[PDB]
Amino acid sequence: SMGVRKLATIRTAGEITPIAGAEAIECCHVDGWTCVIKKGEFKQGDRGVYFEIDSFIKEDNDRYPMLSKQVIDYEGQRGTRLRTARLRGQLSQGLFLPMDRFPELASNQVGDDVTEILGITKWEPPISTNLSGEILGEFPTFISKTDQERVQNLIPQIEENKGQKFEVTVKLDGSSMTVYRKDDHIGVCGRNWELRETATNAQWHAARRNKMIEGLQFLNRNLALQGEIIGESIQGNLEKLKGQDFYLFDIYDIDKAQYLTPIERQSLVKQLNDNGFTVKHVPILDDLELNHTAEQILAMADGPSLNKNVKREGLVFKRLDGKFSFKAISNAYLEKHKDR
Ligand SMILES: *P(=O)(O)OC[C@H]1O[C@@H](n2cnc3c(N)ncnc32)[C@H](O)[C@@H]1O
Repeated sequence: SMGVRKLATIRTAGEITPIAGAEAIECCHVDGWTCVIKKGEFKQGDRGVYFEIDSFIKEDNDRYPMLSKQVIDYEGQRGTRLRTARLRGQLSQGLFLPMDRFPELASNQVGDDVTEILGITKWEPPISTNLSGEILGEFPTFISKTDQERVQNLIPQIEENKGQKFEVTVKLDGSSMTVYRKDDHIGVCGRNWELRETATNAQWHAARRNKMIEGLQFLNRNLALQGEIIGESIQGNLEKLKGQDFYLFDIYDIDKAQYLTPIERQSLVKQLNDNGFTVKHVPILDDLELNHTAEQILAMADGPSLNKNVKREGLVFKRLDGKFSFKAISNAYLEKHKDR
């Protein structure tokens, strides 16, 4: 899992490759991403500011004239959402602009996060109805949130983890949910807040339904069960479920401030099942021994979801020690689902 989303960072041009039939543009590789650029705007090795997909860029026709026709209103401001595109057949994701367009970054170094100085914020799809409830309090500071870094941003890490084994799970398109025990308190959280129980709150309903609160009372340990709530009325319901349900993907050990490993998590899920508490888990694929490029990893992401008749969002890879994870989102999914 991870820190702040570095939406805009100083990165380096990698290989530049022609786009057949399109002499005014070319393909720039930037880490594990491919970005269409104007012909000659970069050469291999040049630095630039790379803005990832899901960046929302406030309207400014001087700095960002290439975005001018894509301006929308979003959370009260005018600007452009960057999203996946496919131009002269070339997949294109993000925006890469030369350093000389940013005189205020004259003193910066390759790798720097420039999101805040450039005023970039994150676009997200709208939240689903009964997933915001009354707030009890902050997302607990003693539990990690569930964000995962992208494979495209991890090129040296993927190389450094050659030979290491990963649990591979299907990435479900829902909302992150955490149900935890800390001493005398059991709480249910969404992605960012701890929620109050009401008749209408979806997370609480899913936690009562699968007896996972009872399961935590049984284990008698300070643990956060983290998973995806999916189903009807949640993010278009890709799985075509009836009703909603929680699918575990991680367990956080609150007292040790660490995740359980995949084998430790499997064992505890088995113990819960063995004692009548059936908490469902995200689909687990074959463990992978890593010996792969980012491209090769991305090529794995499309495939069957929980519902084997639909094409999945992607995959999450969790190293067997529980200390290194990342996501590989299916670019076919991003192409199909323009609201993603
Ligand atoms: P996505 O781009 O929303 O990034 C991380 C979130 O994915 C959710 N999630 C769904 N399925 C999984 C699996 N299999 N492993 C871990 N995380 C999963 C979480 O809500 C993350 O916050």
